[PDB]
Amino acid sequence: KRELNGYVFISEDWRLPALGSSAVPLTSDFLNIIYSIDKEELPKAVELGVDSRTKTVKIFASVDKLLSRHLAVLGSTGYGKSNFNALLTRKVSEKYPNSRIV
Amino acid sequence: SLIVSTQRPSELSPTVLAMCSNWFSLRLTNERDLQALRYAMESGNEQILKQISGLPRGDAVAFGSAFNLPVRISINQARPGPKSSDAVFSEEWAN
Amino acid sequence: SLIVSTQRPSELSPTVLAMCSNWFSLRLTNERDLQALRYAMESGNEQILKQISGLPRGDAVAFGSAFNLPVRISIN
Ligand SMILES: Nc1ncnc2c1ncn2[C@@H]1O[C@H](COP(=O)(O)OP(=O)(O)O)[C@@H](O)[C@H]1O
Ligand SMILES: [Mg+2]
Repeated sequence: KRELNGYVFISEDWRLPALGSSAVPLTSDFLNIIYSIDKEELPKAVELGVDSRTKTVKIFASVDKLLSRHLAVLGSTGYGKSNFNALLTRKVSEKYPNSRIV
Repeated sequence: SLIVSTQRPSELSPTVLAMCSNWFSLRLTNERDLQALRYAMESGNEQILKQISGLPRGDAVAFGSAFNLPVRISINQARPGPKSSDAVFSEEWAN
Repeated sequence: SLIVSTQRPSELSPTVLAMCSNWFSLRLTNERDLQALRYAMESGNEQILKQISGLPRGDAVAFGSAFNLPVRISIN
């Protein structure tokens, strides 16, 4: 829905359309809105990667929301737990190494 | 390298069976062995593990980090091959 | 060689059942002996085992490592 001059995404899943309503695909303009942050943590956002299905929309995360509680990284033996651990902790823990990894 | 060879995996220690990074499995006879053999896999599935009971002599199932997908391979017969050191009753009964 | 003809094999450890070469099953009704026989009985054979209740006089089934597929053997 429109808020002031752009749009916003809500996560309520009981609203359904009426019979006879047309169907349209989703453009990248409407895909950016679904995978965005709440208009106020933009200066405090970190870039991680891009979505898989369309590889056109970037992904951002909030610093305060990520490194505030328990964080977990999973995997399988003989599958890259060492490799994935190294790569992810390399790309995530560069600018602020002050966190603790015992 | 450590290589474990036996004929009763279901009665083998779980950690012994889990010290492998690649696999080359031959025929296993009994059906009851599959109860604890279901854990043996680490990078496979159930669609190819169900045809080990009917695996003939010389064939094997290979899956691991060296294969893109699990395959059933027919290994060639070695030349020369192994020999036997046990006799037969007919040879003795000849007198 | 060990060919023991007995009707109470449960007193033997079940680990030895794996080295046998042929399995025989006459009219069995007692729980323990039939359960022990099924404890190490080759899979894929259920219909002939459950129909034992209707066996006529002298009818029996015998197969194993020497009989590749199940057979209903009536000794001459
Ligand atoms: N820079 C890279 N470029 C492409 N592939 C990579 C790179 N670094 C690692 N990989 C891949 O990641 C996989 C990691 O698996 P591996 O670390 O061997 O699993 P495990 O550590 O559980 O044994 C490897 O197969 C490797 O091909
Ligand atoms: Mg690992």
